[PDB]
Amino acid sequence: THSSPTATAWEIGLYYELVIPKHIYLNNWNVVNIGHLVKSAGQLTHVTI
Amino acid sequence: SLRMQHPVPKYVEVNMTSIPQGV
Amino acid sequence: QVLGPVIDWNVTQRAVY
Ligand SMILES: *[C@@H]1O[C@H](CO)[C@@H](O[C@@H]2O[C@H](CO)[C@@H](O)[C@H](O)[C@H]2NC(C)=O)[C@H](O)[C@H]1NC(C)=O
Ligand SMILES: *[C@@H]1O[C@H](CO)[C@@H](O[C@@H]2O[C@H](CO)[C@@H](O)[C@H](O)[C@H]2NC(C)=O)[C@H](O)[C@H]1NC(C)=O
Repeated sequence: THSSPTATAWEIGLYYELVIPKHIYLNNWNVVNIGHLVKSAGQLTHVTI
Repeated sequence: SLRMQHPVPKYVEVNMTSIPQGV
Repeated sequence: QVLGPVIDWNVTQRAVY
């Protein structure tokens, strides 16, 4: 906004985005599906939920 | 002379547990 | 149309000695 050899001035526009939480969850586990093998009419088959 | 190798018994303990629904 | 197998993830049930 101003530029002398002994003086300066600047302006900065900052925009912020604050997420407001509804609930916070701390003690958490990841799921790992393993399933089960089934041997049916000769064929081996992997079964999963 | 006659060298031989006689088998002698031993064992290793192996525990196993289940995984309900496979999860 | 026959009834098929049942699975219940019980290890103790499938032990072979
Ligand atoms: C692992 O478990 C086995 C169970 O088979 C232990 O075997 C026993 O060892 C002792 C010697 O300390 C023998 O007197 C017993 O007869 C064995 N028990 C059996 C065959 O039922 C073995 O000692 C264990 N190994 C370790 C490293 O702890
Ligand atoms: C898992 O399998 C075992 C073995 O079939 C079941 O344990 C038996 O339960 C019966 C009663 O329902 C007892 O009479 C037997 O003595 C048990 N056997 C042994 C080796 O413990 C067990 O109930 C099954 N189900 C679950 C959920 O564990």
